[PDB]
Amino acid sequence: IEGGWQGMVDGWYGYHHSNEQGSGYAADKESTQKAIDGVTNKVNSIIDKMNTQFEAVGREFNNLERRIENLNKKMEDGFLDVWTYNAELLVLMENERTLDFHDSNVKNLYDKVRLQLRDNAKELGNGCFEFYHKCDNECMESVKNGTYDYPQYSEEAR
Amino acid sequence: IEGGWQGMVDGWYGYHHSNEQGSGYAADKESTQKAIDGVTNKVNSIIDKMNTQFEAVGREFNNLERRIENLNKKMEDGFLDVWTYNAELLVLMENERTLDFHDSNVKNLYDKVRLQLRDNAKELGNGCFEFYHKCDNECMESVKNGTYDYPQYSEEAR
Amino acid sequence: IEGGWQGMVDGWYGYHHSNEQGSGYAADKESTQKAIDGVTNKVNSIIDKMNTQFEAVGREFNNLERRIENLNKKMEDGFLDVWTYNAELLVLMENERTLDFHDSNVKNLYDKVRLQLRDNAKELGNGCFEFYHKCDNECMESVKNGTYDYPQYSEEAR
Amino acid sequence: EDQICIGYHANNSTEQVDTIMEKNVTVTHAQDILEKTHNGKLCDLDGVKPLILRDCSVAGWLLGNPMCDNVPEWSYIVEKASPANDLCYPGDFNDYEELKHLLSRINHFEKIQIIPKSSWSNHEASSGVSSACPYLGKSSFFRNVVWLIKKNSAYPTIKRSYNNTNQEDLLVLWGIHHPNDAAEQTKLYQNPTTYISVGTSTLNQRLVPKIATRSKVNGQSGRMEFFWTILKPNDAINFESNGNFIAPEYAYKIVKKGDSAIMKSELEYGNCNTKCQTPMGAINSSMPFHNIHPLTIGECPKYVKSNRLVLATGLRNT
Amino acid sequence: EDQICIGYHANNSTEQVDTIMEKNVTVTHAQDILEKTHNGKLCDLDGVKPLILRDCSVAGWLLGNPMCDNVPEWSYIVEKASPANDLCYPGDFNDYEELKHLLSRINHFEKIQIIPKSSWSNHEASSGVSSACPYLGKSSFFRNVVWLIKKNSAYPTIKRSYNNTNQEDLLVLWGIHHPNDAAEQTKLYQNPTTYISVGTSTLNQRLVPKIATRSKVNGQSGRMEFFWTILKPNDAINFESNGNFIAPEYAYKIVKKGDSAIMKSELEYGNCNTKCQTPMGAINSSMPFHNIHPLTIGECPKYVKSNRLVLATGLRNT
Amino acid sequence: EDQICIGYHANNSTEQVDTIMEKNVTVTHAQDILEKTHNGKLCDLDGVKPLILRDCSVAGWLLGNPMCDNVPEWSYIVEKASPANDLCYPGDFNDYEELKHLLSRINHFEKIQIIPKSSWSNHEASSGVSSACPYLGKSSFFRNVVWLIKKNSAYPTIKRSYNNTNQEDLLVLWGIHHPNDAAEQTKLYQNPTTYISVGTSTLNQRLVPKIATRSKVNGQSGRMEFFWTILKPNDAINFESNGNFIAPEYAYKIVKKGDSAIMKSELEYGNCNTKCQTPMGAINSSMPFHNIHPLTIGECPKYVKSNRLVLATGLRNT
Ligand SMILES: *[C@@H]1O[C@H](CO)[C@@H](O[C@@H]2O[C@H](CO)[C@@H](O)[C@H](O)[C@H]2NC(C)=O)[C@H](O)[C@H]1NC(C)=O
Ligand SMILES: *[C@@H]1O[C@H](CO)[C@@H](O[C@@H]2O[C@H](CO)[C@@H](O)[C@H](O)[C@H]2NC(C)=O)[C@H](O)[C@H]1NC(C)=O
Ligand SMILES: *[C@@H]1O[C@H](CO)[C@@H](O[C@@H]2O[C@H](CO)[C@@H](O)[C@H](O)[C@H]2NC(C)=O)[C@H](O)[C@H]1NC(C)=O
Ligand SMILES: *[C@@H]1O[C@H](CO)[C@@H](O)[C@H](O)[C@H]1NC(C)=O
Ligand SMILES: *[C@@H]1O[C@H](CO)[C@@H](O)[C@H](O)[C@H]1NC(C)=O
Ligand SMILES: *[C@@H]1O[C@H](CO)[C@@H](O)[C@H](O)[C@H]1NC(C)=O
Repeated sequence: IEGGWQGMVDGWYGYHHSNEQGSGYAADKESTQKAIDGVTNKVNSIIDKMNTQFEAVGREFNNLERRIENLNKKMEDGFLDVWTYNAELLVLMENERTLDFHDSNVKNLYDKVRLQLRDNAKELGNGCFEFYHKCDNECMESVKNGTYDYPQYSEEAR
Repeated sequence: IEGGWQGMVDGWYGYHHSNEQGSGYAADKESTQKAIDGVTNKVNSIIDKMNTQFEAVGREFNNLERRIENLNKKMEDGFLDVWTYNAELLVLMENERTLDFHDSNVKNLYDKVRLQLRDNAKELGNGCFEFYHKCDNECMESVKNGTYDYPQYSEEAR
Repeated sequence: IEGGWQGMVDGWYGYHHSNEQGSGYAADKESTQKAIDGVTNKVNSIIDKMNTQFEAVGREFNNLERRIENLNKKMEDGFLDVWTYNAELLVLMENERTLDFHDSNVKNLYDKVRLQLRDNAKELGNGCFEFYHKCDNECMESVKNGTYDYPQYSEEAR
Repeated sequence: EDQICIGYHANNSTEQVDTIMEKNVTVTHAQDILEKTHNGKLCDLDGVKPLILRDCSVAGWLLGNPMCDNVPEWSYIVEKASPANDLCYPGDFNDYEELKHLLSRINHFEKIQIIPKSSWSNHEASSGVSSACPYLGKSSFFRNVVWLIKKNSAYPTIKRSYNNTNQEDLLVLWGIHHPNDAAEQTKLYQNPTTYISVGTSTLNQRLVPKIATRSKVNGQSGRMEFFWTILKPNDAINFESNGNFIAPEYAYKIVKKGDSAIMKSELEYGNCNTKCQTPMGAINSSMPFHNIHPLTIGECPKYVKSNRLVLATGLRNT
Repeated sequence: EDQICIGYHANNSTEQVDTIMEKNVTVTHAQDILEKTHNGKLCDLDGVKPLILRDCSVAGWLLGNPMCDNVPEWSYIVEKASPANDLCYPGDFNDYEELKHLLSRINHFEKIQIIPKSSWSNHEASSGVSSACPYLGKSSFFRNVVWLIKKNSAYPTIKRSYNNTNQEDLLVLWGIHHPNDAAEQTKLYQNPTTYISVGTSTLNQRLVPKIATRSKVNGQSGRMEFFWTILKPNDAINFESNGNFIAPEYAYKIVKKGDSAIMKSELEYGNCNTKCQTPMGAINSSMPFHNIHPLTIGECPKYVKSNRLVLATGLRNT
Repeated sequence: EDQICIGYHANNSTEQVDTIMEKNVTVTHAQDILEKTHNGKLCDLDGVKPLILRDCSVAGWLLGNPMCDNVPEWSYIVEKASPANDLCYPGDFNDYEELKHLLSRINHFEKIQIIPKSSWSNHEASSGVSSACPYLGKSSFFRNVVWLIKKNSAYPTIKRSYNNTNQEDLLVLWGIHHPNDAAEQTKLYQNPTTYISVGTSTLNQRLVPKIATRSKVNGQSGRMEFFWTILKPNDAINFESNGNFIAPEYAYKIVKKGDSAIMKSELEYGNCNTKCQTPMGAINSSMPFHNIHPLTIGECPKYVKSNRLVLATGLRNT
């Protein structure tokens, strides 16, 4: 693949066809919805699993209690280090994950299509197939929701 | 692919053939064992890396020591928040990982087979191949442990 | 694939060709550099995100302050457990990740090539293709930086 | 001729996220999980208004410092970092930090008179004043305690008792005067050797004045040291002294449920509600992390040393 | 005609796991890593039986409260949250929480007589009793300390010494009586002004009785305040007093290695062993997490606020 | 005939990493993020040399123990675990752990004479010595405080004052002698009943000697208990006593900015610099984790209980 489509605005992953009757963009609504859920459900997980019980923090010690005030500070910025480090990394890690998820979904869409088409279509290697034969919109709409009939165009490529 | 097999009971990943001599289920014992190890080894890692040294927890302070009793509680449920959050997420994250691992292994088994078969077999797109020619059990058993001989059935598909 | 190449020393991922004019090894410098960056950038992330502010740790309590000395120890080896567990796992997890990253990159290199070659080359299933026709070094060098011309050798395989 | 492509959505979004491998990667849609926004005010904590001490310390407020300025309940307390006036007459407050912590969050609080200033028949009840405690430039003294001195060259032994007839715990405060020589001791209290014994069912106290030569503070070298106790319902407090006694007059009805802390902040009230309060202002509690200020009170996001914590939701751009 | 498929195992398993993207995903085989199971009993901690104080406080047990009921070693101590009887004669115990913590885990512990009650020749040794400390309804007093009063209108100065001739540290307890007026002081101890000085190689003590008017507790307004010290082997303890002295009779041989804590729990012993003990019952230590109770003692899984922590091992179902 | 292969680099590397699924996987290139290396020495902490007390305790060093051996600043303090000599004359040091913590990191520190030993005209200033404090085998005493006793059968009341005329906070130390009988009290100080009152603008002290029969330590049964205070600039300290007073002679100019701690370590200085110091030696601070010793001082990697934390950078081998 090469880049993304500004044209495709009704979903995350999808198709762009170009036959005799003309061109068009279309989102793969099933795989787009499955993905949006996951990503959403991920963000919610990172947010909601936080416990956040009532706590009150403050300096409560005098000039002759400097040792315990120090113990307080040690644990106070002990957790500060734990939380910072893990929040920083949690984000960095799961972002790598989200972006890998997007690649997978895009390829698994491409691969679900390549299977149906077999040899009668030409893998241009840019994310497109160029039919040897001709596809009306009934052809195209069959490939997208995955009801493709190979027992029709089956020989014409010869 | 479509779903799992109730029939396949001697392993995690495997094959189901159907020729003239009849049908059958079979587990891919090498890839099944490699996977079981990993998953097991993962669970062990999450369990054994826990340090768990001897500690004794309790209220040890009086009515005029309420400030330090509070410091105790702050750190006590400070760690409670750290552990809860990270254990919750650790599980959620590594589960995503385990289930992705299972997909990969299933596909990498399919893909190791598609390579051998080349054009003389028909990718039905459901996880099965339908031979143009005929396969005895000697054929089938060769595909499974991966000793397939293409320099035999090589032309018959024409 | 089968194993790695001792011969290939100028990069992480690459090609080994063998035509009439002779054999050779070559690194795919673009995908090799993209990968080295990522891995480096990962290690840096794990190192630099550590906060490490100035702290001073020590026993500061007397024989009649054993309770607070104990509170100190509790939090002291509270964090010891948190850090140990998370550092151990952080490593174990991200290693799985790095090694998966390497597989992906190797396959995505193989797959970028298989696309160009189509049917006129034979997938040996070991990471190599064996041309039905003949490839000079101008052919080979075109496949590597990905400027391959299929509208030339297009028919000769028949 | 005919073609079908597979592709992914892109847009005008300029937003960047980071990865454990790459940095500054542009993204379609994103989420920020770091609250970095506050309202610059002190606010109610879940319905319950805070007690803001304008420029008094908890001590001065409790004792009734005249230089200082009724609230039935609060969730937390706000002092400034250095309150202008604390102990007008120089001295000390015993177990002060514990009392502060106790008072941090009070469910009910009502000042009541327990020993009427009028009731002191054999001791001079109205001359315990000092220029260190001025009211409208006139010598005064903490309004809630009585600085008793001698009447007609004599300081009879005091025996006073108060029974907690209320349904609530009572916070009682008293004090002792540490004079600066033996001459002042006899001048004020006649008796050269004095004590103050105080007892409840749990308290067993005997205080003895400390004579010392001290630097002047607020033009006074003598000292007042204060003590407190919680008196349970149906319990009695028994005061006995032959000098230096700073008697209680007013005590406090007390109902404590939860705990909280004392916030040091320069800010002001904002007729405002929050779930999480900061010395720098109130913040929203939805996001899992914040970076405003470590010394929060409430149900608060985790405090973190980060500038941006942004999570990629969309995809890569063009 | 001929076919070969690739597929994966499925079964009758109904078990569900969660993912950072999806929820309630059915699974072939699974693992739970959250221990949520306890045995509802108090148990040995790694071979070493606990010291369970039925309804005494550590204090009352040590001093020999008559209203209370030999164990050579323990791993931890169990009091109930509010032990029925603590200090039969009202009073106080100095550095009590520290002593409790010290006694939390004792390797060896043996009660020994150090000053025989008989040996008091010039002081009345057998009338220090009170109805606040009843034994079978008869006035008694802590069995381990002696409340000395005057003999024939006289209280000679006491000088007693004990040399630690044992091979072990000795825990020694004594006390002082805080009477409630001067009349009682002379009634009991003759001398109007009394002291108790106590010294070892490290201890330098001088206690002076506090006379105060106090609410009655257990029908007594006077008070007993107790003190302790650890006496090293070969060291001596030197007691000197002219009144209000609550002498030691029994002390304790002590061997301390590790530390532990005092558990508050209502449960009972179960002839049972564990590696991790809870106020609610003993638990297994294999799993990395638990959710029973935060106040554990032993080698314990991490305490976590979760209901289920389940890890997917198998695969998705049909 | 003609072929093109796809493959990956391998080498002679023998290094192994671990995975959450597999173990001991051989790898092309790797990174270790666990510092396990130290230099076995005590070093400067960011330019600022430590104060190493050879074999003195902070107390003995401050008071001028004769058995002990000028430094204007330090980052941390190093005592041995049990310093050979602490309090030569047996006794005690009040709020000692707080003073230690205060002194942990001092920006400026200069000893100055505040009350000249010569200035004591009515009290014997040069006989306060003991064999417990030997200097070259001759009876001596802490060099920084003066043990005053009576002159010509008389101990007049002392009234001394010192005004802090310096631009810096002053650390002042004094003490009291706890004799062991009434005879020694009159022998040394004439007056049977003594006190020591000490006052600044914040301090209000009255100490009274404790007579007790004590085990001998360093052949002395009497005791010295020491007290300290910080005297702000322009403030005065007022000492008054009629006996047992261990007067100050030298005090300390003090400038405190940051804090630190007291390290217990047997090691020695190494003319060496670090960012992170350990009781076992100085370590590099680049790596995110270390496993040397938990009691670090500085900007330190996180202390972890691991033997190896190695991160795979290269790829699998052959
Ligand atoms: C304080 O006063 C209360 C109220 O009278 C006393 O409580 C009563 O005590 C008498 C016996 O002395 C009983 O008959 C009543 O049952 C008690 N009344 C209540 C409401 O409990 C109380 O004893 C006094 N407390 C002190 C310390 O003197
Ligand atoms: C307590 O008694 C012991 C036992 O006699 C004393 O220790 C002995 O002291 C003498 C010198 O006074 C020495 O000859 C022995 O070597 C010591 N014996 C042992 C076993 O150490 C001890 O000094 C006495 N302690 C006190 C504080 O009086
Ligand atoms: C200690 O001495 C200083 C220095 O003289 C005193 O400070 C001065 O006080 C007088 C009034 O008494 C003023 O006129 C000056 O303004 C002050 N000088 C400075 C530099 O502040 C100080 O009061 C004395 N302190 C005590 C406690 O006696
Ligand atoms: C990333 O972007 C930020 C903010 O625009 C910029 O300051 C920085 O130089 C960039 N950093 C890297 C490593 O590209
Ligand atoms: C998941 O299953 C649980 C337990 O059976 C049920 O209570 C809950 O409604 C389900 N939650 C979701 C988000 O599907
Ligand atoms: C891994 O290698 C280490 C060190 O060489 C060896 O001690 C251990 O037996 C090995 N462990 C496993 C699980 O293979």
